[PDB]
Amino acid sequence: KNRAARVRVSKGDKPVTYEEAHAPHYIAHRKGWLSLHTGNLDGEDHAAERTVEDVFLRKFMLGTFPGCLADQLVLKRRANQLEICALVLRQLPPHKFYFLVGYSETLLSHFYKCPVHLHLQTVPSKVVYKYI
Amino acid sequence: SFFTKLTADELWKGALAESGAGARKGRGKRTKKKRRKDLNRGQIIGEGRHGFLWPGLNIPLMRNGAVQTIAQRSKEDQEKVEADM
Amino acid sequence: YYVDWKMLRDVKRRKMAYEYADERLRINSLRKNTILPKDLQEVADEEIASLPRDSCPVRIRNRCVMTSRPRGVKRRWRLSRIVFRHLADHGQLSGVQRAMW
Amino acid sequence: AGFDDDGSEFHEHIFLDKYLQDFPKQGPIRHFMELVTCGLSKNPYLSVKQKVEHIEWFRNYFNEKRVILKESGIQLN
Amino acid sequence: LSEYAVRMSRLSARLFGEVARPTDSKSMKVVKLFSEQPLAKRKETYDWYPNHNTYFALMGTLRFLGLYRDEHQDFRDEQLRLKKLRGKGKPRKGEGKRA
Amino acid sequence: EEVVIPKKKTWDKVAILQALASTVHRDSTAAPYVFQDDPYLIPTSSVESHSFLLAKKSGENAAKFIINSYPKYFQKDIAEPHIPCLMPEYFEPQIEDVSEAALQERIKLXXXXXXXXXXXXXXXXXXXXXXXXXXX
Amino acid sequence: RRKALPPRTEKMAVDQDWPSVYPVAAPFKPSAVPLPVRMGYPVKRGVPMAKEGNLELLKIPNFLHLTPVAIKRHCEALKDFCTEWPAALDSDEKCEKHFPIEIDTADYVSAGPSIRNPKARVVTLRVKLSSLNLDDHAKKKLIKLVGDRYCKSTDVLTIKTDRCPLKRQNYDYAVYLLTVLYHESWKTEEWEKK
Amino acid sequence: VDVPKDMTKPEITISDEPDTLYKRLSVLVKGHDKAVLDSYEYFAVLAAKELGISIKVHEPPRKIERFTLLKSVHIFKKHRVQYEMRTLYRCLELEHLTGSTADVYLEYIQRNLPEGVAMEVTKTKLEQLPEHIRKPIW
RNA sequence: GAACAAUAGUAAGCACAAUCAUAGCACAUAAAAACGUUAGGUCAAGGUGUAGCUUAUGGGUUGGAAAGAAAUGGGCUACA
Ligand SMILES: [Mg+2]
Ligand SMILES: [Mg+2]
Ligand SMILES: [Mg+2]
Ligand SMILES: [Mg+2]
Ligand SMILES: [Mg+2]
Ligand SMILES: [Mg+2]
Ligand SMILES: [Mg+2]
Ligand SMILES: [Mg+2]
Ligand SMILES: [Mg+2]
Ligand SMILES: [Mg+2]
Ligand SMILES: [Mg+2]
Ligand SMILES: [Mg+2]
Ligand SMILES: [Mg+2]
Ligand SMILES: [Mg+2]
Ligand SMILES: [Mg+2]
Repeated sequence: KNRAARVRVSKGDKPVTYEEAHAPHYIAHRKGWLSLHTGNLDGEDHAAERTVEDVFLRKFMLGTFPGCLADQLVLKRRANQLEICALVLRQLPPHKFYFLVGYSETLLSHFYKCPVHLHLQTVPSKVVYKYI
Repeated sequence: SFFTKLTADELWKGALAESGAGARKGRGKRTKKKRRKDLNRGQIIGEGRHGFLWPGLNIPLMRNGAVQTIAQRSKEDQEKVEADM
Repeated sequence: YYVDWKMLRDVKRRKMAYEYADERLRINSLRKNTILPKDLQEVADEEIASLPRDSCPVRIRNRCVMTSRPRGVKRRWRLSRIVFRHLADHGQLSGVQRAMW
Repeated sequence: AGFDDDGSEFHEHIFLDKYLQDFPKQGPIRHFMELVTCGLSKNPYLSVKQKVEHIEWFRNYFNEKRVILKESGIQLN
Repeated sequence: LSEYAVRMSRLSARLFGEVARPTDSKSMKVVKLFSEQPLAKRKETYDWYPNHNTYFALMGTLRFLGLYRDEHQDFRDEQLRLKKLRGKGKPRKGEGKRA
Repeated sequence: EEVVIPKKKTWDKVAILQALASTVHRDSTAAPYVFQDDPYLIPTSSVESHSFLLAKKSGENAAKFIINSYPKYFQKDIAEPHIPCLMPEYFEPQIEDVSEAALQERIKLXXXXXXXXXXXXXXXXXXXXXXXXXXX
Repeated sequence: RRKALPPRTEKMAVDQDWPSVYPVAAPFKPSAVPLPVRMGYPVKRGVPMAKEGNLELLKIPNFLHLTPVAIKRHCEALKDFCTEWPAALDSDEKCEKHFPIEIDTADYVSAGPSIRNPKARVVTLRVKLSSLNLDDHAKKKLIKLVGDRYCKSTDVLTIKTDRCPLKRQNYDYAVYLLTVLYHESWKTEEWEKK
Repeated sequence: VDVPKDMTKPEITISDEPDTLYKRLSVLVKGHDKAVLDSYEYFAVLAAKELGISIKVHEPPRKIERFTLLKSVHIFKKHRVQYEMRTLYRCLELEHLTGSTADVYLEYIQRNLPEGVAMEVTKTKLEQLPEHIRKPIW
């Protein structure tokens, strides 16, 4: 049985988001990719250079926003500047949210030698698509 | 070695082995205990090992009407905080 | 730290190959030609043999960036066939999808 | 944008015959160095200074190993 | 092949900057060596592995400062604390074998 | 005679961007661009807006403090144009033994400024009117 | 103390200008878009998920900053920078007579910190031999001198330069190659008599 | 009601150096999905018609890159997983442009280029003749 | 826990189906195939609970890892 990127069905009470509710064979059919760049095109290069940065960004943001992250990041790469879209639960005060976003928008830019934009959408709770 | 780390949910799922194959029919129940501890229960975000006080997380943003800079706790004060933790 | 001691040694091998890239490139010219007499080519063979072992690019092994797997690694993404699947199925890689035709 | 290659031109890259004056004109040294120059001229990955350093490396190697060229039977300087 | 044709071919190589005098394929290897960048100098080769030491040190320093929170490291620390509390810790260097 | 060749127009790198910006004026119901657009982060009062700006600046300067304290973690450059503003800064003098080189390094980087002059005068080193003006 | 602020939808004017709200590329913030958009695969009894908390909407690029009104407003201000194309070169028949030389240059853009594209060094130069002043002997010598770079049917000579690291140096080398070929096509040497 | 006044102040100057002429500008836009490419094509056509360029647009054939990997971890070769990468191309053909018009069009195109697509630019620069070929005799 | 000329069966949901891809349909192919069985394979992609090493079961250099008495599985070349 296929088990990659597949959340198993419990007795009928587990809340699952839209991204988790779809198997990997539904990519580009019902759900889109979590990241967009040019390294995965036909006549383009520098794919692993962007891939390692994507993985580092995923882990760094997961550690930076502990427990308040709703879904996975959306990493857009558009003309030397990278945008990070995140869905965050409204657990932290806005004073602490702004401190973290200001710290990140400078640390990531100085670490990757490229401008970084960070956008957060505050949700009251995790949005459930399928049974809960 | 940073990329070799995983999520705490996956770590606990593999450590407790709740979905083990031997526990399905009933071969388990020998060590009849399964406790999962949340590491982020009393973890304040701003606090760290070095005891740095950041104006946005640990200490308030404004004191005495003036802006606060980055501070560091004294060695004994940090030890007292660690003893409380 | 690094993923493994094998990857740590491979990093040193790559650094040494980059350090000695110019010397080996200059020496191999004296060996791969036929115009020059073989008398100097034989001495150039000893000169290139006296170089450190890890200086040659042949010792460089293309492993995975994530898990340092010696085999099953695509050159385009520098990742193993298992980490690549684990990321593609999660959808963190653009343009990658299950082949259906 | 941002890369000027020290303000060099096509003649500083393609034409490197001016660096082969300190070599025997009618010997096999010229036969080897013309091949080296032809290889270097078609190399967009290196600057003019690195090619000059390669030519200097060959010059000093040949001028250091003088006994072998005289023993080979061909008169070289 | 004629004497005029070989002279024309020789002049064409001289004008284009190619090899003028006749050379063997075994000798064109040294031409190609300087025509193409060596593998050990290519960026895709010499910049294959990112600085895992830098990544790990930066993440650990941020965790100690109180900006990043490493759940894997916290789990390792909790497990080591529990193991030491149980009584099976890491022996001191030099006393494991003899003592 | 029949050929017509017009002249070219030279503009600055940001001239066309300013021309495009002039097309769009300030919005009415939109929050200021610096603040996050999410309602949970949109300021409600002037004191809240000021506190949010101060918290953002404290995060930026907190990150810059770590960058300056650990320069070896940012020495790797990835961008081809090699933007210098993202590079880590150094607050240490290049030369310590030579007084003439220590004074010029310590004038631009307060407390150590007096110590540099005290060390320079310890060895009876003659100071010209240029280094002394900058020290003062 | 939790605070929940209503979004901009209740304050959006019916005739408010949209480029003012969306001037540049945005991550499609749901609070600034009054349009109720549902994206996602529907459920058997449910409906596609709304714009609030929908990751699919944030995944796709948004062209809200490139609506036709904004395109017209932006392009109107760009008329001051552009120049007028001369009407004397409407047809390529006169263009070939006036500027016979064609210069093909390749330019690439890629998302990332790097700008250097190795494919950018290649420069192509196309010249029609019917627009030059070669004589019969010079043309016959030049055809054999260039070899396969001249198309017999199209009567076009192509010079593809990639040796120089820079595009300007490649262009200078190509024009030098054209000049030297034209000059050498006229010189009759001793070995040409046999 | 509160509209700012005197909002325009550009720096535009005309130099005596003759402007560069281009015969054909080819823009090859490669992407993963067709909806983004269609929207970008509509945007480019709308932008070009305002400036009066008479752009020609056609769709080059797609390219599909498929590869195969093992389905399991340790030992299962009879079962495989095949991954596919699609690349769709759009061709924007511009003709009768000048150096400044091409520059401003490329600026307005690249400043709003999406994140998931790339663009290749090919310029056919117009030139009459160099100085040493007009009418020389050696 | 079922009798359609119907005798206790309703049923969210997961499966199947449908849909999607092989650039027009249909077909076909591909893909998918739930809960579970085989204590099935993988501590050696990677992290790991428990039990064990710390002047060693850790970390570095050099040289070797043969050979076929014999049995067998799968492919290529043929026996025209
Ligand atoms: Mg390990
Ligand atoms: Mg190897
Ligand atoms: Mg049911
Ligand atoms: Mg179909
Ligand atoms: Mg079918
Ligand atoms: Mg199958
Ligand atoms: Mg099915
Ligand atoms: Mg077993
Ligand atoms: Mg078995
Ligand atoms: Mg282990
Ligand atoms: Mg074992
Ligand atoms: Mg060994
Ligand atoms: Mg056998
Ligand atoms: Mg057979
Ligand atoms: Mg045969």
